[PDB]
Order: sequence, then C-alpha cells, then structure tokens
Amino acid sequence: VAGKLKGELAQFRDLAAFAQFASDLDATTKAQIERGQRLQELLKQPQYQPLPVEDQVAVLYAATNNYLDDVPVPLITKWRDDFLAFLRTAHPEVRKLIYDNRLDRKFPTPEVKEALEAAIKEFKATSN
Amino acid sequence: AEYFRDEGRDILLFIDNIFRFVQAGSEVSSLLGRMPSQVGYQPTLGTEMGELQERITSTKRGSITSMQAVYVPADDYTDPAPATVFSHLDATISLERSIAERAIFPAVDPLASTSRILDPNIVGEEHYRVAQEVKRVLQRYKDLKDIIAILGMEELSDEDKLTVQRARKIELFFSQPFTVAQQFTGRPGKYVPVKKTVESFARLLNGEGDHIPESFFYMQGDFDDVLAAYEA
Amino acid sequence: EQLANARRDYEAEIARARQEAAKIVAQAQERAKQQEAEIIAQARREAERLKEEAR
Amino acid sequence: EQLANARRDYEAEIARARQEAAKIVAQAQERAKQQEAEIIAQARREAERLKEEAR
Amino acid sequence: ARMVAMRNATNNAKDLVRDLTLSFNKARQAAITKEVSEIASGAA
Repeated sequence: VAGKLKGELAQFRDLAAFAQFASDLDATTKAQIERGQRLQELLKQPQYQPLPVEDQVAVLYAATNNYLDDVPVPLITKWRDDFLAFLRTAHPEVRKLIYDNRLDRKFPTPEVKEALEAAIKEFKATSN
Repeated sequence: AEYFRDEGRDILLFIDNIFRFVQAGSEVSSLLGRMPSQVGYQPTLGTEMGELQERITSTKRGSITSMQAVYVPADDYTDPAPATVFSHLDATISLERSIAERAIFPAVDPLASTSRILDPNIVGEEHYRVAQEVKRVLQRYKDLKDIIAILGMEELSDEDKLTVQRARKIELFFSQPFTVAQQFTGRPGKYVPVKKTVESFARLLNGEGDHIPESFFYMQGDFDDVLAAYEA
Repeated sequence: EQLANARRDYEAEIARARQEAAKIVAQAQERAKQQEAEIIAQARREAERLKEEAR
Repeated sequence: EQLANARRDYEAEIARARQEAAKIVAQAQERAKQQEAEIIAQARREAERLKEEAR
Repeated sequence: ARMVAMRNATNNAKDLVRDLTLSFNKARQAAITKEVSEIASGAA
C-alpha cells in the first residue's frame, strides 16, 4: 500500500515549487497537489494515539484509492478519526481480516478488497 | 588479491567505504599522539592513501581492477577524505534513486558518471564519438521536461519530440539483464562486449531505433536483440 | 404524451425515494444496534482488563 | 418543471432520510458513550477496592 | 510595469547577495578561527 504513498508524496514535494507560485496550472496538477495535501494531512498524527498496522493499512488503502478525494483538506484528520471509530465499532471483522492476512504476497485479494471498500463506501454515504 | 595477481589472473577488488579506511587512519593517528591535520585528520593522509591505492595497478603479468564505494560526510566534497580518495580515481559511477525506482535495474545515471578513459586515444574514435552523441541529448537532463510540464508540450515541439523520443529510448536501453538476477526476475542475462555497445548505440543514434516503440528497448542486451524482439 | 411520461416518472421516482429512505433508515437502525452492542462489549472487555491488571 | 421537481423531491427525500439516519446513530452512540463511562467507572471503583485489600 | 517590477527584484536580489556575502564572510572567518583553535589545542 505504501509504494503509491511514497511516490505521490515525492511527486507532490517536487511540484510544490509550481504550487507555491503558479496559479495557471492545469486541472491535473491542481488535483495532484490536492492529493499530496490529502496525504500530508493524513500523516498529521496526534500524540499518544498510535495506530495499529491494520488501521494504518485501511486508511492508506482508502486514501490511495481515490476514496478520499472529495474530502476537503482541513477535515481529513477528523475523517480519519471517524473512520477508525467506524472500523473499531461498526466493523471489527474487517480489521481482524486485514490483520490476519497482512503477510500474504498479494495483500489486496478480492476477499480483503471487498468488505473494506464496502466499509469505506458505507462510511462515506452515512457521514457527509 | 595481490597473490592472485602475481599468479597472473586478473582480479576485481571491491573496497566498501574507503572513507571508513580514512576515518580509521584518523582515529589511529589521534590515539597515537600525532598532531591533527586539516579537520582533525591524520598528517599522513596522502601517504597512507598512496600505500594502499598504489598497489591497485595493472602490471604486465596481471592487473587488479578496483571498484570502491565512497561515502562523503554530509554532502561535503571539499572534505579532505573524499578529496584524497578522488585523487586516486579513474572513473565514477553515480547510481540514482530515480532511475532505480523507474524499474530500470542498473541505476547508473548517464550523467554524473565520468571516466578518464573516455578519450579518443584509448577507447577509439568511434567509441568516443558514440559516447559523446549520447549524453549530449541527455546533457540537458532532458531540460525539456519543464517546458512540457508548464506547456502541455505546447501540442507541438518539432525536433524536440524526436530528441525526447531518442533520449527516452536510450534511457530505457541502458538497462541490461543480470545473470545473477536471472533466478529472481526469470530472465537470462546477456553479456554485451564494448564493440557491441558502441555499434548498437551508433545505430540507435543514426536512427535504426526509430519506428520501434518503447518497452521494446526496456530490458535487452544488444540492438540486434531489440530488432529480433521487434520482428517477433 | 411526453407530459404523461413525466407524470408517471415523477410518481415512480418519489416511490423509489421513499423505498430507498426505508432501506437507509433500516441500515442506520441495524448499524445503531451493532454499534451499541460492540461498544458495550469493548467497554466490558476493557473493564475486565482493568480488573486483571489491577490484580 | 416536472423533471426539476422530481430531482428536488428525490434529493430532499434522500437528504431527509440521511439526516434522520445521522440522528439515529448520534443518539445511539451517545447512549453507548454514557454507558461505557458507567462500565469503566464501576471497574475503576472495583480496582481501587482491590488495592485496599492489598493494603 | 514588468520592467519596473524586475528592476526592483534585481535590486533586491543584488542587495540580498551583498547581505549574504557579508554573512558568508563572517562564517568563513569563524570557520578558520575554529580550525586554528583545535589544531593549536591539539598541538599542546
């Protein structure tokens, strides 16, 4: 999951030079800067609140698969906190499933792929 | 290595972090009571480097080729240790993260990888000519990338489109299969002599590489292999 | 006749909206029951954990 | 006008369904949040009493 | 207007270089003092 994270963050860091000055950039560059900001706000973690491996995997899968694009930047941290409350309460089984098979060579199996995109879609539909 | 060199066999000697050898010399001198030189380094820096690097030479009976790795503290090339190391160098190879992450496994940057053998009087006129035609279209590091970035390629760049295509083709073609990675990536390794390299790149710069799309120069040994892949 | 097409479409679309609303509230009701039960179990498990570490 | 009214009524009905759906989970959650605090409080007092027994 | 803005920017750039060169020279001397202190201390 984190390879796309690293690539997108690196390219956002590269394009920050244009983001600082240029306002005539195409919609592709604007959306890409927006995605970089989404990831950076995702990494803004508070203190004394560690996230287990399954939770980080779920959040990064949600963010890197365009499920977070419509969320405005200032509310992404609240979105992540609410999503973690959702998984901890509404669907503990998806967290158990993610943590159970985190070692397989191909992690995004359709089985893990379902019931996770479903959870993200349910959370998106219910709130905002 | 010198035993086998005296036996007449060519030897490839790898020294990992020769800068750590310099640092060890500096610590030994500091503990031995010698006064420091420059930034705390040993007074006998040049002689200590000479007593080791001068044994790496090609005599008549045999040769010891060396491929060392150099770590510069911070990014300071003015530091005495990298300067003394570089005073005993014949070529530099700069592996690059960007080339490695672009699936091109040999990450040797075409630029920032110099050599003092790259002159007509040793390699040959053709080798120097072909090595100068290449790395010239890349001399800009494809500085055209910025104009594409802020112009959408301007929908037309005339020659620049051809030079960009050729530069991308060469960058892809620099990759070569690894006989040691054959059991990992499942591809036989191809050994390419220098004559094959110069002929292949001469033909590619002449234009025989045109009319062939990318992903066909990605991972192959020779230009003949690329042609065989294209026709098949 | 196109107006007639609009009249049945307007009635059918609202009927779908009410049907979807019933499904939406039913999903929320089932989520509400599931979330309440899971929080109870988590609180009860956490409460037991506090007792065990105190012991 | 019928098509515009249909879209307005369809959106309003769905939004009304979601607003009450958000209300249901909000009141259901706060019922659990107050209950989990009660569950923790009972164990916290129990832990202190067990500490006194150790004393 | 662009000519005026660039002329002001070039003047500001040249002033910044003079300020930076003034600061670089102070850092250059302080580097020498540091070395001439460690070597003299290391001599004794």
